[PDB]
Amino acid sequence: KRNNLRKALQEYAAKFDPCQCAPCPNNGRPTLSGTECLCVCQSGTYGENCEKQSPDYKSNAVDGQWGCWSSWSTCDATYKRSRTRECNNPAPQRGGKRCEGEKRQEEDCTFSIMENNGQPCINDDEEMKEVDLPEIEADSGCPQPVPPENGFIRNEKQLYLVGEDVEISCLTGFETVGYQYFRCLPDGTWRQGDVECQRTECIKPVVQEVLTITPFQRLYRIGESIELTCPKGFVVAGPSRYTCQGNSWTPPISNSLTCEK
Amino acid sequence: LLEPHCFPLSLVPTEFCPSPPALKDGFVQDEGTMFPVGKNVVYTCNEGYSLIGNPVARCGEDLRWLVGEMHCQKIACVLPVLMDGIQSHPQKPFYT
Amino acid sequence: NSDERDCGRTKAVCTRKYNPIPSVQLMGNGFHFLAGEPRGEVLDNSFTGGICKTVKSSRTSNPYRVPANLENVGFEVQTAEDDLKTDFYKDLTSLG
Amino acid sequence: EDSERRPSCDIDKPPPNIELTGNGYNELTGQFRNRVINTKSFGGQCRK
Amino acid sequence: QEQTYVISAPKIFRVGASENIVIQVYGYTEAFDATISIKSYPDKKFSYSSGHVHLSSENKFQNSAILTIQPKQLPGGQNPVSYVYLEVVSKHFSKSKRMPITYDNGFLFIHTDKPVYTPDQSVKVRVYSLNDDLKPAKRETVLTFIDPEGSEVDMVEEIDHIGIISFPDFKIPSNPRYGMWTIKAKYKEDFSTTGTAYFEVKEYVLPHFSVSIEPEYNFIGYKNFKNFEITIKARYFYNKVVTEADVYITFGIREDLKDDQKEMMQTAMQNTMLINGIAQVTFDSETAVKELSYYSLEDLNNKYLYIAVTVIESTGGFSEEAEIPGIKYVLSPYKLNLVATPLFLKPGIPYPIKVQVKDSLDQLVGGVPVTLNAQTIDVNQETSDLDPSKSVTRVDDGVASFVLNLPSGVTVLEFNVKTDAPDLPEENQAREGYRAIAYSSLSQSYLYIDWTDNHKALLVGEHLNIIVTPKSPYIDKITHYNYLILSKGKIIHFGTREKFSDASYQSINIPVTQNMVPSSRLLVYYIVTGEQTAELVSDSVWLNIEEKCGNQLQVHLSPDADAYSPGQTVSLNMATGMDSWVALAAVDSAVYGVQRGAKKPLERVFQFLEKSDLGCGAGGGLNNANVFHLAGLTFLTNANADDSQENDEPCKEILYFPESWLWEVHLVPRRKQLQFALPDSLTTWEIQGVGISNTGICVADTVKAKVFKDVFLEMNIPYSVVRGEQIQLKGTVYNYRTSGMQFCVKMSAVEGICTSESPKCVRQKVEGSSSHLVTFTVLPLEIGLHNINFSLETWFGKEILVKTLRVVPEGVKRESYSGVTLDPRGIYGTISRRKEFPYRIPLDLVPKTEIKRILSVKGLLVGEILSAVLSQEGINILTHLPKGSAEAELMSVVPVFYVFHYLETGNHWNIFHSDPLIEKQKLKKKLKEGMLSIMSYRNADYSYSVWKGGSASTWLTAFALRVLGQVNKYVEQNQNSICNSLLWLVENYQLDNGSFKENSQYQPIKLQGTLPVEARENSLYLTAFTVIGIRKAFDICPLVKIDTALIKADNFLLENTLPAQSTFTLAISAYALSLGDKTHPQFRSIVSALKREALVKGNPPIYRFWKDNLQHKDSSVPNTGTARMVETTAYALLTSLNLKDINYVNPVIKWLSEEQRYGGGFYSTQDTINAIEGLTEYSLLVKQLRLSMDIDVSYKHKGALHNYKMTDKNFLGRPVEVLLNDDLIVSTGFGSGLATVHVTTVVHKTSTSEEVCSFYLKIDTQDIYKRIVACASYKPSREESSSGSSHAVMDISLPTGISANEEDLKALVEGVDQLFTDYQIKDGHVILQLNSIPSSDFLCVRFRIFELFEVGFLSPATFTVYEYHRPDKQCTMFYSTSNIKIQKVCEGAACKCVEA
Ligand SMILES: *[C@@H]1O[C@H](CO)[C@@H](O[C@@H]2O[C@H](CO)[C@@H](O[C@@H]3O[C@H](CO)[C@@H](O)[C@H](O[C@H]4O[C@H](CO)[C@@H](O)[C@H](O)[C@@H]4O[C@H]4O[C@H](CO)[C@@H](O)[C@H](O)[C@@H]4O)[C@@H]3O)[C@H](O)[C@H]2NC(C)=O)[C@H](O)[C@H]1NC(C)=O
Repeated sequence: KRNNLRKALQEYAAKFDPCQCAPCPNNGRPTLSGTECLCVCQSGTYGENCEKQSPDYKSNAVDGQWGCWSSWSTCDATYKRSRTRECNNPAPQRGGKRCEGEKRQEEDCTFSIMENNGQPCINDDEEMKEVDLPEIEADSGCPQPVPPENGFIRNEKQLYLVGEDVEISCLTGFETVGYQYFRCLPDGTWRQGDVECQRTECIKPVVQEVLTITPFQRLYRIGESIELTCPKGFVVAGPSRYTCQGNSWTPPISNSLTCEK
Repeated sequence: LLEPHCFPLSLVPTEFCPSPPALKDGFVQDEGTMFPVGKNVVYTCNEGYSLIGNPVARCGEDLRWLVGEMHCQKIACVLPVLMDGIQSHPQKPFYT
Repeated sequence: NSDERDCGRTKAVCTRKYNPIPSVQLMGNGFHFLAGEPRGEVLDNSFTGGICKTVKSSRTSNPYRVPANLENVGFEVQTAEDDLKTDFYKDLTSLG
Repeated sequence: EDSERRPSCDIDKPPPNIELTGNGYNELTGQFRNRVINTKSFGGQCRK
Repeated sequence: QEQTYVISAPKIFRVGASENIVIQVYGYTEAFDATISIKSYPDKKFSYSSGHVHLSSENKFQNSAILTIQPKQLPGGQNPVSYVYLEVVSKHFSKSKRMPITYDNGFLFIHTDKPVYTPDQSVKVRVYSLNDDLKPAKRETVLTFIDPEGSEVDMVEEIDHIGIISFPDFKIPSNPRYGMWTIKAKYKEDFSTTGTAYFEVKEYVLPHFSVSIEPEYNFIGYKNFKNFEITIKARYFYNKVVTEADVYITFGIREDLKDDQKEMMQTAMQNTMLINGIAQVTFDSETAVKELSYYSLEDLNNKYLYIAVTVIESTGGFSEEAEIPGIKYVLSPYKLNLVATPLFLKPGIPYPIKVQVKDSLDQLVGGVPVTLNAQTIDVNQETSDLDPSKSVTRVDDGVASFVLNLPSGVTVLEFNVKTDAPDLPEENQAREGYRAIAYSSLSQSYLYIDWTDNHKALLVGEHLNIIVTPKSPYIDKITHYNYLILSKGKIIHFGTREKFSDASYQSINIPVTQNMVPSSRLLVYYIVTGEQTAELVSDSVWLNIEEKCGNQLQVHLSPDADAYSPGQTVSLNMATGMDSWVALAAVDSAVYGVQRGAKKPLERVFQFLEKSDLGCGAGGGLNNANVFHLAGLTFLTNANADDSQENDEPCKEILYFPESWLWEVHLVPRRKQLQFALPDSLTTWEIQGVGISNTGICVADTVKAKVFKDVFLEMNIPYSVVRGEQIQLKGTVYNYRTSGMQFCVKMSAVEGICTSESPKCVRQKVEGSSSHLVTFTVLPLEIGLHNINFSLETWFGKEILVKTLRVVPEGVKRESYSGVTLDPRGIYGTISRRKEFPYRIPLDLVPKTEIKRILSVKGLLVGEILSAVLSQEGINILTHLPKGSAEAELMSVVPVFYVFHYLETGNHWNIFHSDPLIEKQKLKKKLKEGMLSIMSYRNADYSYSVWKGGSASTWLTAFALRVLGQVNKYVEQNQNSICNSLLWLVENYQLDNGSFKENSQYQPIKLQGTLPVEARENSLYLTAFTVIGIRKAFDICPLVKIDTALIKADNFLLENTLPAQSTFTLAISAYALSLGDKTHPQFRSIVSALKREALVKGNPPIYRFWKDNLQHKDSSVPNTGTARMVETTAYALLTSLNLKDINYVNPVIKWLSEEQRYGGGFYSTQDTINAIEGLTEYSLLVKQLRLSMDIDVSYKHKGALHNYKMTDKNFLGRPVEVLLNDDLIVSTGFGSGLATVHVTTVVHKTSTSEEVCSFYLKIDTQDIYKRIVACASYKPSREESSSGSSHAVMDISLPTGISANEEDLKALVEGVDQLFTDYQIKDGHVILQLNSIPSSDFLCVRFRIFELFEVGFLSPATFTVYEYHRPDKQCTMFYSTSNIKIQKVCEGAACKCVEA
């Protein structure tokens, strides 16, 4: 409702701004009621709409007031639009003031990408939740299980239905031996498939800010090998060549081949 | 449109379809002297027949019946395609 | 009154009766910039916030209460404009 | 009931001619005309 | 208000039901018309039905219209219409009101040909299928099988022609889960209408005779804790009492009706003889409790007794068994509740009050006194208090009843009711309190129905005669009252009832017509006027009506007889009052003896048919609105009420030898006769006839026909047998002659079931009215099904039992699963659309056995798909903001490539009014101009830049590579230029320990690029963006040098994203890495961290956002913080879509799809691009998952096996038996979507020839009541010494009613040479726990046994063990106490036999 009231204020302003009045005599500010203009007089001027002056009205014939915006000019090369006001309502005469405030406006040219289906209800505080209370689990299904070591779950719910099933999967080093699905029973238990990920591949280890290694491959099949290397002219620590052991290599990762380059 | 009772009213209809079409071995389950625009009528088969397809027919603003291409099937088994030309001893055109 | 629909011993209200600040609801009317005038009550300057904050206009006055919408108020009399302009013309003629 | 009735407000007094603000008006005779708005519907609120 | 109206209608409209709507008008004296009408909501566009009705003095200004919503005329869509408008228009008035609607129309009574089935059976089932108007429905129906584990197993459909729908005979899958399978049924039309029934798969033989245990009360309390009395009774299923049976009772402590395994008194095992049908049993519960329980005082329990009984035919061999589990011990038994009692008052008319009482595991207690107390309030909180009163419950109807007469101004009542009996310590005697209120008429105008609300029924067609009295200040104006009779949901009758000159009214004089029969409800109303005001006054009452059908279908066997005989031809006659269909079923009464307490299959059909009452309770109400609402109506009236002020509650106010045959459906043209053979089964046949016709459903009284003969054999052949074990088949010859006789019995058997008897009996004598044990001993040498013929060869004719035995293998059943998802598009990693399941054969196999395999398919449906689209405003995206300097051209052209990919991938043409072919071609040209344009920003170095005099930009180089990557999927550019530009980037700006720094441009582009991850570490934004360009381009220039550069750059991006820089960093880096190996470890870690950063609205997430920098400001004009959101969200969305999960994506797409932070982001290229890419990749994932997959299964060498046509119309395939001994290829065509397919392998495995046994077993039974010795030894691995086995749990099973000498067994605990720690008896097995076992020798252990012999057939006892420290190491052997004499053994898979 706030945003709509901003939009409405702009449309209301464009429609009812007092700039569109004929200029009020004797330096009065124009004011516009939605139907008519009335002149807010300067001290020492009087009559219905500031027509007549006190005998002390020296600085007679002095004038100056701002005028209406020109309708938005089409977008520039940085996709900004602009509008301007000329300060000619009337322009300052016989030493009257400059018009106050900016004579130009600059606005981005954003537009509506996606289809209109009516405005949603948004409330200032409500969006906040990152992590939150558990729902009751009144569906009597099964919450997302803990997958096994080096595991994964191929599609994630909060809670899965009775009799529903889930596929586990193995991280890139490994392949499934045994039955890779679990199934939700009528009480929230999961009928955990008899399964274990077996290694077939290994991966370039974490190393220091000087490479200390040559990255031959994305993955290394078990029985292949990886090499620690110096960029130039020295040797420091760790094996020059290493082969993978069903576990990772036991590679040097607290320190690597940090040679005197 | 909004406040109809606030004005003089023709609650009596002034546009009607022609009488609804017949079916083989079936009939319109309701009847009248006239059938106004927008009126529904429904088809039902005679005894021992079953109406396949949607039974429902509406007098459209076109002054003609929207219909579903409905079909009165007889409530009897037909003999299936003979599994290997085998003798089906009580051979008949229909089996109740 | 729905905060007080049914209650036991209610919490301690500020002890004496006190009046509100002079014209305090004008501080809570909305202003219409294009017409140059107030239009409608927008802030509730009768609201007391469950608190007893108060301002003394003079040693001579009773204390006024401050509504919770106001951050500061003060009564220091000033003369932000003062203008006196006067002119005389006199003429006397005698002919013989 | 005397227990079901409650004080709706401290006070019962409107601004001194608020009824004249709910009158009608005739633009051609310029006269005020009889009561059109109920100016004293307190809406269950103690608006002092 | 002198002119007024009421329209009255059902609380809910049922779609497809002929709803009848009454109108009444008042204060009118010239005739007019109205059009009661049903219209679409909100829009009022579509009239679903309208009726036009004339209101006149001749009609007494009352009428009705019959209106319906045709199911097909509703707009349908993904979420179904829940509301509709009921409107009236007339001269004088119009109004309309929102009416809820429901898709529950009519009834699906599933009927199954038995309550129980075994494996290797199939389940003849049908659905009686009737409308809300109770006529035959004729709607196509789907019926669905749910396993006991809740997993669905098949679906089947058939068309309805008759109101009877006979489905294909579902065969139980080749290895089932036993237990309560469920059948659900639904119309595959615009109706919900779920029906359900149950059936239990179990491994059973039909019982020989009925056993019943019947207590004096369903609880033990003060009255009986000293002693309790219970009746054990038995009849053969030929309706004859048992002559003489030994009976063993047993009593257990039980803690919960759900389940337990709790223990029992080992004394108090009371034994007796049942004679002439009965034995009387008494339990001195105090004695056994105080002597053996934990408990010594009654106060200690609000818990359960379990009573179990074995009945054994004393000279008859059959044994049968029962329990009443859950006879509760309770200290306040008598819970109370009202029945039939409105809780609304009237003066003068009596206020009847009725209460029932219940046990735990309830029955209506019925033998009890109860007392009532009441206080009454009238004027100004004035009070008067009534005399206490007493009543007694009816021993059959369960109610106890009270009636009250009350001061003429009683305004509220409160009353209490408490139990009143000798056994009541009153603080522990049950009570309840209630309140009741007057009708609360604001006008003090009332309508009291004089009726007495009776629980006793009115008879069909009888004249009901009810008085109704309208007491009112304004009786001058009540010239009539009006009434409505409501049956099920519908106003079935309506009328008007005029004032006589005596100031009394026409009574409600109506025949109770057939449309009322389960129950009906009367509502009565009037509108009256004051001087100006008006009030709708109403009252309502429930009417119980007689349970009589309109078809009146009746059945008898026409050869009327006391008993029929085996194989007899008989004639069955069906008679009916109208032309009708009829369905028949026959069941052996012994079938209902398997499932304890099972129903009749169509039990209480009229109750289920009563659930269609939209009202609830016995009548009355707090006000007019509450009366109509509790009556199940709603109304439109100008007379100052609207039931919109009321809302529902989940209301609870209360008011050869077959097992089955004759499963047939027939037209009965008022009379029909069928002729058939009764079977050889000497048992009662229950014949149930269900009639269907235009008057509704009827169930005829169940015909019982006895099949009986003076002499017959019956045989207790068990349900299955272990191949190579030798068993006693036992039975008995019955003699119901008055004379004795001499008889014989002989057994004929196939070669595969060998015997000691070497086939001539004793020709033994028997008495009249008596029976004698029959015993035969056999070893089933071969598995499968086999005939064994027992024949009597005795006087009164040849009797042959034609009988069959099942045989199964000597080993433990182990089940091994296998399966794959079938994915023809590589949604979850690589494409995989074929799998080849091995015909493996393990080592341990029971020698001659056949391995079994079963295969079935689960279609994984998509779930809800959410609409998100670009508008015709999409034209503004294409016809972009201008060409201009610094490549405002670039900013103008990049939108075109994205909008084209969106319009293409979603086929979204016809967003215009134009021809799609024209628009596609027209757009394509503009896209081509874009190609030349984006090439125009290229250097001859194959760099790109924002100005020709501009220095090189890696950012624009990556960006151009990304965008051109997108287009080449559809329209080409030369690979050489791309490859050169890639190689330029990968040569010049690839780093190490990081990658792709940028050459310090004059400015970041003012509305292109994005706000960087500025202050440090902007390398993460650059690396991600550059990797994103390369991963979109690599498919159009695969090069080892480029690939190597990603092998660096991905790894660096992983190795540096981890410390949670501001989330936009994490989001773009996650998206970049998500194009990579989606199953690398740290990528999942990064993904998880991104998920934790989310923001959501709703209880579950309805919307999901992301924010990086928490710039909390509003923005009706989308300042650049809006871009950081829309871009960080789009990267998270695109990360999620790359992992392919609609369930996570859906609330994000909602977030994108709305005003939110307004517009196309900050209208940057980068946000707007990524936002349209969101809808694009989403519309792809939507179709990627969509199921349409013709899965074809064949053996590898052998032929085809099946073709599952998986579809959005049907997601599920019945298991197919994988019959053949070959590898199985599952395969599919391309189609769409993702499914999974499972094969389960069943095998039976040996103990001695397998790795399961560490501790090898023997046992021996010898006479020296008897004694038994087990002998067994451990087996170490080849590298290990004889240290012995780990700790173990050992089990000595015993045949039921055999018992061990426990006080001898104590020596195994008490002895100084200790081995076992402890022992227990559990499930009738003996358990003992053993610290270790010698491998040096066979540990031998001996015990002694006594027999309270309990059963005719004894299952083999297990001697068995498992290691407690190694519980997978399980070993078993089978043995029995009885001596063996059928024996021979060979060095082969099948062998001879000899007699000992
Ligand atoms: C257990 O008890 C059951 C009781 O049912 C025994 O089942 C019966 O077993 C007998 C023997 O198998 C079987 O007898 C045949 O019945 C046929 C009628 O359907 C007869 O036509 C048939 O006679 C023919 O075969 C005889 C040899 O068996 C010949 O001697 C005779 O001439 C006939 O031969 C002519 O016809 C046959 C076809 O039948 C043709 O091939 C020849 O060329 C020639 O043209 C037998 O009498 C009964 O049918 C079985 N039960 C019934 C009647 O249903 C079961 O055997 C017992 N089983 C055991 C071992 O316990």
